[PDB]
Amino acid sequence: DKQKNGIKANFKIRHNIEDGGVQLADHYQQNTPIGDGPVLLPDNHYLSYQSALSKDPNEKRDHMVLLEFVTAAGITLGMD
Amino acid sequence: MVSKGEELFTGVVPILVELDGDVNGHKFSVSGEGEGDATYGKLTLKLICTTGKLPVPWPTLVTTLLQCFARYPDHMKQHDFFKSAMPEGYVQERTIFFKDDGNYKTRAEVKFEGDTLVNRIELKGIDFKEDGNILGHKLEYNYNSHNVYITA
Repeated sequence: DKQKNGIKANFKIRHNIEDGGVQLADHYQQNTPIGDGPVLLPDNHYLSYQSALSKDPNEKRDHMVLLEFVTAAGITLGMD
Repeated sequence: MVSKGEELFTGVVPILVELDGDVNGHKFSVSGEGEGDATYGKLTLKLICTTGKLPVPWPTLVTTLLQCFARYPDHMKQHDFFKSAMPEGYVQERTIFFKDDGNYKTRAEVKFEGDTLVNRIELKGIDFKEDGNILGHKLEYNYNSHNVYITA
């Protein structure tokens, strides 16, 4: 039921460990519309993510400034 | 052009994020605002832990804390589930398995509330090691790039 009229995604995050090494986080995802209406059901593809974490130098609370850049890809035009 | 929901993302959209979390009994809340620009595939958020000190590293929450703002260029517009579900929106659920540590489970509703795109989330984490990389805060404050593979 959690991907009904929807999608699923799978991916692996690489978190860098202080002083070397990588902590892996394996993600499994399901999306389903909140409404009951028609939606676009895509062919297989991927979202290319890039992210940058910063701090507001004027902010004293525990916080994160997050930038993400995200572009869909992996479906070609024409034949294959 | 392809869905009506797509129309909602042709300019800069304001965003609100609200998260309630509980990891190994360590409860916290995060609240955020900023904006998204699907034309460029870009979003920016400032996210504050409103309960004081975040008990997990900020990087571990990045994926939890808006794939409707992905740039879907050209023919990709025919495959853009996220925007077509708007403005009523969608539920996004995950399990996130940290290798050799605990896991997060999340449920978020991503929808328009007036002219603001809202991401309202709950998170529960269990089985974390008290001095593993998460609860022991041994992750660098940075992030790398990744591909999120979508299938229907």
